[PDB]
Amino acid sequence: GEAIGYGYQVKNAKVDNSTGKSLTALLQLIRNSPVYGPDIQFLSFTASFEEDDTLRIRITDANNRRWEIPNEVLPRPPPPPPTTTVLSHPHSDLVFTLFHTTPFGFTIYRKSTHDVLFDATPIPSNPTTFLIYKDQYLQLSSSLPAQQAHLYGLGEHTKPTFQLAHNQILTLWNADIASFNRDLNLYGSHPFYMDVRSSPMVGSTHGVFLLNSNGMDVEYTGDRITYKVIGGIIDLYIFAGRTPEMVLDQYTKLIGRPAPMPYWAFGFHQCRWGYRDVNEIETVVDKYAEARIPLEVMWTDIDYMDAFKDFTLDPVHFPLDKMQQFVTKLHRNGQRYVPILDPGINTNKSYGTFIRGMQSNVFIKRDGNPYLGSVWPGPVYYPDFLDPAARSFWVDEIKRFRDILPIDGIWIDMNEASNFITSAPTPGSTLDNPPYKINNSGGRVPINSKTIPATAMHYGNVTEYNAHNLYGFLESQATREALVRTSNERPFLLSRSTFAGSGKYTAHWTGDNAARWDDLQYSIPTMLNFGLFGMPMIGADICGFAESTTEELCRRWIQLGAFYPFSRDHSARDTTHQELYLWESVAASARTVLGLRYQLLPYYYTLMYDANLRGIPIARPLFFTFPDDVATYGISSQFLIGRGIMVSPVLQPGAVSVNAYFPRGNWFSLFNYTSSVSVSAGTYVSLSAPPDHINVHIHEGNIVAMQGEAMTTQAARSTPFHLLVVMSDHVASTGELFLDNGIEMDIGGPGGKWTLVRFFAESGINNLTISSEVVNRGYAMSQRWVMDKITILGLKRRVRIKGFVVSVISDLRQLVGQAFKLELEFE
Ligand SMILES: C[C@H]1O[C@H](O[C@H]2[C@H](O)[C@@H](O)[C@@H](O[C@H]3[C@H](O)[C@@H](O)[C@@H](O[C@H]4[C@H](O)[C@@H](O)[C@@H](O)O[C@@H]4CO)O[C@@H]3CO)O[C@@H]2CO)[C@H](O)[C@@H](O)[C@@H]1N[C@H]1C=C(CO)[C@@H](O)[C@H](O)[C@H]1O
Ligand SMILES: *[C@@H]1O[C@H](CO)[C@@H](O[C@@H]2O[C@H](CO)[C@@H](O)[C@H](O)[C@H]2NC(C)=O)[C@H](O[C@@H]2O[C@@H](C)[C@@H](O)[C@@H](O)[C@@H]2O)[C@H]1NC(C)=O
Ligand SMILES: *[C@@H]1O[C@H](CO)[C@@H](O[C@@H]2O[C@H](CO)[C@@H](O)[C@H](O)[C@H]2NC(C)=O)[C@H](O[C@@H]2O[C@@H](C)[C@@H](O)[C@@H](O)[C@@H]2O)[C@H]1NC(C)=O
Repeated sequence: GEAIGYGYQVKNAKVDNSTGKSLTALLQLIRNSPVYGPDIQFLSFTASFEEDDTLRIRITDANNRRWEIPNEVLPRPPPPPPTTTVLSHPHSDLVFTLFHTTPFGFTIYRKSTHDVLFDATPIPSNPTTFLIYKDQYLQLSSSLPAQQAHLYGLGEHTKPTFQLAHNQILTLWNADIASFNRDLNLYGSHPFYMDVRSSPMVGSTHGVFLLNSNGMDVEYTGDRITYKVIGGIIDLYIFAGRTPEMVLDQYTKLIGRPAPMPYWAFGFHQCRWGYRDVNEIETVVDKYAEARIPLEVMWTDIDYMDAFKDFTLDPVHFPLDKMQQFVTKLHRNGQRYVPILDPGINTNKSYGTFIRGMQSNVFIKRDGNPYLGSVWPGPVYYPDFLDPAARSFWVDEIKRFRDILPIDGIWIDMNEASNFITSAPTPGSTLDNPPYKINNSGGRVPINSKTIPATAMHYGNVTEYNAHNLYGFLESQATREALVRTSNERPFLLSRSTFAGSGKYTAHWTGDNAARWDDLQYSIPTMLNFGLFGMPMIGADICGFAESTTEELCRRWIQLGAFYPFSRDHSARDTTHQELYLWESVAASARTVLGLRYQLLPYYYTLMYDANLRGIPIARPLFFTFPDDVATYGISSQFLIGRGIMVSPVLQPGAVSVNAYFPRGNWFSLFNYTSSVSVSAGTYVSLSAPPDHINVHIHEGNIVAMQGEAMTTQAARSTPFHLLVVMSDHVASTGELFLDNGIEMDIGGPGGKWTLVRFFAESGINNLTISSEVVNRGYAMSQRWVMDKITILGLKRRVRIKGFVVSVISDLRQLVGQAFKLELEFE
């Protein structure tokens, strides 16, 4: 009945000289244990500053290379070449200390406040606190200040709170498990957390990322967090912050900046599993138009395929000629089309894709032969997306399909990879039967369950055991590559399975949620989480994927979902239909809220630009704007779009009001500028929320450029700009507008076919000035964009050109590309 492990001692350690300081230590195992398998006797330990704001701690086997995420998959700077050894840099707020105890320890603290960020000092009689390092069990633990540390992240899991609750285990093992299930490991793995400290120095935030693709359990008990990882190495990154936005900037610098999205992807999307034929999807499109509900993109689920085979069309229900006609008509109406692809290729002798796949040997193998799964068409082989040959095959299959049927984007699903059967384990393999069982599906379920077995092999003799969590991520890279090679437009793809870095390639949606009030709320923490994960294009299936929706739930869901960065109504086939036009109350709400969303299109687009530039999420937690307000840390039912717009949805059946938190200051309803909330300090306010209404407020100190409502994003972009200026007594109001053609591949690139406008507004005693600065005037000028109206909120006196009131300045006819300074006088 042994102890789990006995820990390590420092045998030597030095800080290098004359270079960007790094520390190298050699660690020797104290004593062996049989628990969880063979202990690595010698460890190479390094701490180094890859940037002034980013500390990297890398623990490897001193005597053997171990699995690491390939640099080609996630490119990053290479590794560097009692008694304590201390590492610190003059311009870094991070200080690293190696404790030569028995067993050894290490900490990282803030120079500026002495707050301990990460504390891996062992409690010597408590092996659960030790660094343990076995071939299939790595243990790394940090103490935390229970009440000061507020943690977020470690996806993908459905949770009723955004801030991680104390006393839980979060399992990371990509699995086809429905997101309507709380707690369970879902489709993606993001071993990142944000840690917002309420003191010392309120709002002081850092990030912690373990760059490891193996299955893991992360145990969080409030005063401790422990990683239990079944392979690979410890490659840990600490991001200094100190604001939450800085942390995401630092994190996305490492894992990849969010891919831009095309302008059209912010329009409304409609999909259903079960659409019967071309006539039905044409009918859906028509009825959206007839209801005057904006619809941008029509999607087809696996119904369109011939017997669920990728790259085919059902000759009876979705014939090529009628589908070609249908897509052409979409395109003539300013609309777009996105079909689904699964990764498994049906083992069918008449099937061209299968033939070319076999000819190029593109499939993942087990025991020397292609691994046989079961998915929608039955038997399948899975392309090895780690194999360059398979990626070329994928590009080719997509090019062939695109040649016959125009598409505007791709939805990649089932890519955990999902398998409908579980294969028998390889006798004697500790990969198929690992010594430590992670909490797969909340029941310590074997990792091979409903996926590709761990003993399957990939390109370069890589085991599925090691590469499993990378599959969806790899398919996303290959698919974005295929789209970029077959069209010069900025591509759009949506992926189910993801890993840290996936945001550089793809949007994500929350997966198989349910038509439940619980899931309506769950969409908010998941939306916020994916922003932290560097995947700002996130949304949930509006009205619920699984189970039949109700009129009321669907009405409250479109109200909320109209503000997701990715807004799509999708549903399972064994449920009632849930297109937005089916109920009048839903249709009316849809027009109102999609109306406002569409007016906000230039704003969403600008946020998408900021996200690609800095990693800052489009939909962000309140504490991103108000990190000094501790009350916002625990909020899980409100969120911001950009800096100053707050969405506060009703999330309860039968409710006609919502208790919503308002940070200090003046907030104005975007649906009625006369309606406002003014609070001298942050507090809950019981907002009226009639059946047809959702609360959406803008804070003082912000300026938002809007365009008009329209049925398509193209038509919306042809309308005048109206500037909404919300004055603050305390600060000048500012805002930003990024403009390009909506589809440029290199957003904000040196070609300069874009413009960036900054808006400013400041009150004097007797006057008010509103002005803009323009980058690349000639370009914006060439696009004829006109700002015709400015609405001024936040003041108690009316204003004119040479309780709160609203002032509107009309008929300006101002070119957006020409900087202006507008001077106003108080009445
Ligand atoms: C459409 C959908 O179909 C598959 O998923 C189904 C699944 O086959 C159903 O059996 C059902 O599974 C639930 C199960 O009923 C529920 O009890 C729960 O099981 C828990 C269990 O409760 C708990 O005790 C513990 O044991 O863990 C279990 C889970 O591990 O949860 C199950 C699901 O995890 O519902 C799901 C979801 O409907 C298939 O696997 C899905 O991928 C598939 N969805 C895909 C397919 C599409 C068609 O192309 C798309 O339309 C869709 O967007 C895409 O996500
Ligand atoms: C190989 O491709 C065939 C042609 O697409 C598949 O047959 C088709 O399956 C449909 C059910 O999804 C069925 O409605 C079609 O009538 C049928 N077409 C023909 C020409 O037979 C075939 O699918 C298998 O066979 C059918 C009869 C069903 O039993 C499916 O469940 C089977 O998977 C494909 N073969 C395989 C092994 O997938
Ligand atoms: C926008 O919000 C305003 C603030 O609640 C509404 O004004 C209010 O209207 C009430 C009558 O419905 C009235 O008792 C309140 O005193 C009044 N409050 C203020 C500050 O004016 C406004 O409601 C009206 O809109 C239409 C329906 C007309 O009745 C106008 O006279 C009001 O401005 C809200 N606007 C809309 C369009 O709902």
